[PDB]
Amino acid sequence: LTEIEHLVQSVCKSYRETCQLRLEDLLRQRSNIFSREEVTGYQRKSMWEMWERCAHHLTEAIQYVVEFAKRLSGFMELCQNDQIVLLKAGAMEVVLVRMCRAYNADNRTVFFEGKYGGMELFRALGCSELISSIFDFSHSLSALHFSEDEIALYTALVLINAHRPGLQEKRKVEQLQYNLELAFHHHLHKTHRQSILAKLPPKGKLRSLCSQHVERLQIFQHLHPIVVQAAFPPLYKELFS
Ligand SMILES: O=C(O)c1ccc(/N=C/c2c(-c3c(Cl)cccc3C(F)(F)F)noc2-c2cc[nH]c2)cc1
Ligand SMILES: CC(C)CCC[C@@H](C)[C@H]1CC[C@H]2[C@@H]3CC=C4C[C@@H](O)CC[C@]4(C)[C@H]3CC[C@]12C
Repeated sequence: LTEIEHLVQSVCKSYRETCQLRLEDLLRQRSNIFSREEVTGYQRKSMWEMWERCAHHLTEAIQYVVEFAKRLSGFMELCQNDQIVLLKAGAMEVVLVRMCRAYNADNRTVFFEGKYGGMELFRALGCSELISSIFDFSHSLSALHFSEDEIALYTALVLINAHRPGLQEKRKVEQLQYNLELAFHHHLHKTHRQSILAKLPPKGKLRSLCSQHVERLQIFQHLHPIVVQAAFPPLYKELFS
């Protein structure tokens, strides 16, 4: 079988082994919705407690994306500088895409600490506009009904982007990007799903939402810093130190 068919299978496998939550569990858990009393309990928590809970959930989600990246064929053969450039620019963009699997467009809820709740759950953070933008982005993606394999291949391409400023081996990243682009396009053709290509987000949209999100995380980290065991210490030290 072709190099390309093996690449499709290796990306989909890496995604399945690092997807964090199973699509089947997320879909079954949709009727499990926070009560009005439970929502008020979250809204009454301090900004610093809600920050600690959200920062830790986001850090864990990032570490699943680092492991995904480390299993992509060719990623570990890039020099360490380029691994960090791609993960710094891309890992949180991948988390914001992965969110659509945990999002219910019928009631605008996300899976958070065991149940589905609306953006009002997060009232204590004082970030309603940013959180509203994140919910709207997931709402956009949800209308594609991405397959597990589509989201594996799309998120691989979010990370493997030869236009990220600061790459030292831009040609080696182009070669991996071209192969992943061919794998995605090959797979959409094979499954009669080329129709999603015209519906994917404007590329600057993900970058611009993500830059606002990370800027806000960096401000909270500065006021009330959390600490975690780095999966990728060189990357951690770039973001945290
Ligand atoms: O090695 C590891 O395990 C590891 C774990 C997490 C890392 N960064 C996470 C963050 C955060 C963030 C979060 Cl999630 C919570 C609190 C504070 C921050 C802060 F802003 F301070 F960085 N924000 O953006 C990213 C990011 C990562 C890649 N691109 C953007 C980096 C390495
Ligand atoms: C701006 C900062 C301070 C607050 C952000 C609040 C909201 C939007 C955050 C807090 C915790 C986050 C979740 C943490 C973990 C996961 C699992 C991952 O597989 C998909 C994304 C998902 C489901 C995140 C979606 C966004 C999320 C719900």
